[PDB]
Amino acid sequence: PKESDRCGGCGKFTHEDKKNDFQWIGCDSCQTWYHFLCSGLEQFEYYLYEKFFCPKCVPHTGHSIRYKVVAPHRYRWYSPNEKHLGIEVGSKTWIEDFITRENTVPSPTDDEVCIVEDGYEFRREFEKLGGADNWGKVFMVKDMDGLNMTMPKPGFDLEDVVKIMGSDYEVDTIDVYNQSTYSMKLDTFRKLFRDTKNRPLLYNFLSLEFSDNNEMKEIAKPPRFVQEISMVNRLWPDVSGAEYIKLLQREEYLPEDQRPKVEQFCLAGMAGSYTDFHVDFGGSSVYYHILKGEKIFYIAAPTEQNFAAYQAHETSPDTTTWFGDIANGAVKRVVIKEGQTLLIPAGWIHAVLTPVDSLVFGGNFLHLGNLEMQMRVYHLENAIRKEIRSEEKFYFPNFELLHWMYMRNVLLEKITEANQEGSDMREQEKNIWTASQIMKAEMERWMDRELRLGPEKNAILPTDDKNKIMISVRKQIEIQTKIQNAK
Amino acid sequence: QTARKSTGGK
Amino acid sequence: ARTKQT
Ligand SMILES: O=C(O)CNC(=O)C(=O)O
Ligand SMILES: [Fe+2]
Ligand SMILES: [Zn+2]
Ligand SMILES: [Zn+2]
Repeated sequence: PKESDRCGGCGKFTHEDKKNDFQWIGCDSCQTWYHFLCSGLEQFEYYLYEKFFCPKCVPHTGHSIRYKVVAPHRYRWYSPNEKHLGIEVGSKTWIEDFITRENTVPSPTDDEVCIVEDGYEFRREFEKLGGADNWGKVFMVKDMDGLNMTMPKPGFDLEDVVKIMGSDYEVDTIDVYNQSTYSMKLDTFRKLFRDTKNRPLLYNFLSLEFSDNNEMKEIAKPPRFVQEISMVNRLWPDVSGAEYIKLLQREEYLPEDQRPKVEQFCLAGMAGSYTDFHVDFGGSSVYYHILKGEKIFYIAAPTEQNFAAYQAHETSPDTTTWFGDIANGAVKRVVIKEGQTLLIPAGWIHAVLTPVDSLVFGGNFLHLGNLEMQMRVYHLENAIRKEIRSEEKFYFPNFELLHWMYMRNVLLEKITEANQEGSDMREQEKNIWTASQIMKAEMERWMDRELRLGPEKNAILPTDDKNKIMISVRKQIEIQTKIQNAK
Repeated sequence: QTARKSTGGK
Repeated sequence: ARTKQT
């Protein structure tokens, strides 16, 4: 074809394909083109450099020259055409100023957050309120003792992470001032993190999930109470031996690549980092333990008034208004220090500031006690997703499939068994019963939608299998009611 | 913009 | 930087 269009390289015309896409970058010195994945750059650098300046030139051309900071109050901090526009939440200018008025945001009430000294008190207060089934307030636990939450011994830091995970492990990382996400080698982040004096840009990753790393997955685990209620954990039990065999023998096995991986995250952020208001995907609950550093959460209860304000905030193109300034005083401030743990139920809207370099272990999960609220957040996400175009990776992996499997593999069996004896589930399983109805009703809406306009992309559950599950669900449900009407 | 927890499922 | 997509 044309030699000048050859990478690079690579020395090739069409790249094999993290994902190079179909993208090239050109050397401002030697003028030869490079596939992005062949340029030696990482995704986080793609937009940074005004001049580049490939490896075949750096020893005799110098390092790439990055754009000069022209508009520190804009995500596009490098664009002179935006100099005159408004301060964007949370650009460098925005965060800088927010840090100074920050502590004026009111503290939460006792009904919003409950602070406890240790895991034993948490347990007591958790049970007073009705436990996980009736879990509505956030808890801060100062000392983790009694939580049964496996964590690293301090002295553990970023260095240990990169050693365990791998220097070339790529993690989706937030460019804080640009308010965007890019891949970045763990070793690159560590270099940048290590340099505490020279930080032209701040970085914060939330999304290093290590549940598939045989070493890390043993070092930081969710509290026991989280493991006991996790729907994902119930469906993909990390069991062995005969238990696993029984698993396969019932059609209860689910592929590892279908497992939502969100329950074991490592988060590391630079001081000055800000993450803006959001509800965790799928309306999942969150555990959040500070190994090192400090975090300030700004939180708002999952009420309809708040949900309406949030939905509007998320669908408006406006970029200059802090959600707290329009939430009618719903935003409360809570500080979490080294060693302390936050436990957040479904639906809580929250932003977070990182006053100090930090290292956090956290995780997301779904549970039956928050089923309604999880569906409610799901409707919220879908409503927002109609207006704005986002990426599927920022939403809960395989949300619907997870429920099809939970209904099939868990609830169906429980209802069937009760039906086959006595047996009014309201006695020793009121919770299981009410969840079944709630989940069923939601899934009836999904079914009708799939019929009205067809299935989504390829896989994973054929429409026919869904209809067969629903038929079986309706049957056992109708039977159990008859038993409840009789008794 | 796009600064939010990220997976890829799967 | 100057880039392109194919
Ligand atoms: O760590 C912060 O910057 C953001 N993290 C979250 O909001 C979370 O873990 O639910
Ligand atoms: Fe969050
Ligand atoms: Zn190439
Ligand atoms: Zn060159």
